[PDB]
Amino acid sequence: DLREVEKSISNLEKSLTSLSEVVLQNRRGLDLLFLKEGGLCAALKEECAFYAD
Amino acid sequence: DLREVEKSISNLEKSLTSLSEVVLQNRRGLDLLFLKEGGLCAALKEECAFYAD
Amino acid sequence: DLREVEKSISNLEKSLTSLSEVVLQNRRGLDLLFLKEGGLCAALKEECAFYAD
Ligand SMILES: [Cl-]
Repeated sequence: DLREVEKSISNLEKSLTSLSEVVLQNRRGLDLLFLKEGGLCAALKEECAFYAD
Repeated sequence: DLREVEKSISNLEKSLTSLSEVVLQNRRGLDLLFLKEGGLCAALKEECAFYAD
Repeated sequence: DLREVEKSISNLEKSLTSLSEVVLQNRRGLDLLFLKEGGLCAALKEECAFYAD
């Protein structure tokens, strides 16, 4: 029962790891589409958001 | 031990918050790339997906 | 108390589901922006990342 809660958290951690690989690959695609404009953040006029695990 | 499970859930919540900042900044980049076409959802011919915390 | 930890994990699972809908719609937008170049992965020269729930 406490083991079942721990297994759900491990599954959920593997899911977030998978999803973050999709997100960061999307970010690299946007960095390439915005190469001539100074990059994604410079074009939005925003501070860049980075992912911390 | 129950405290260790609670700490893992708090770490995991801080991670998802960080990742969602990257995702929403990517969405704003796509909204700008698709400005002339009526926006990302109008160009996909989809209902827009929004993030609910 | 164990029920409160389980409720937090269910809320967190609903959040990740919501966020993944935003991420995959962003991926479909990038697939369309990169249609002429062979697709997002072919343009990055990367193996494609996919999301596994
Ligand atoms: Cl994304």
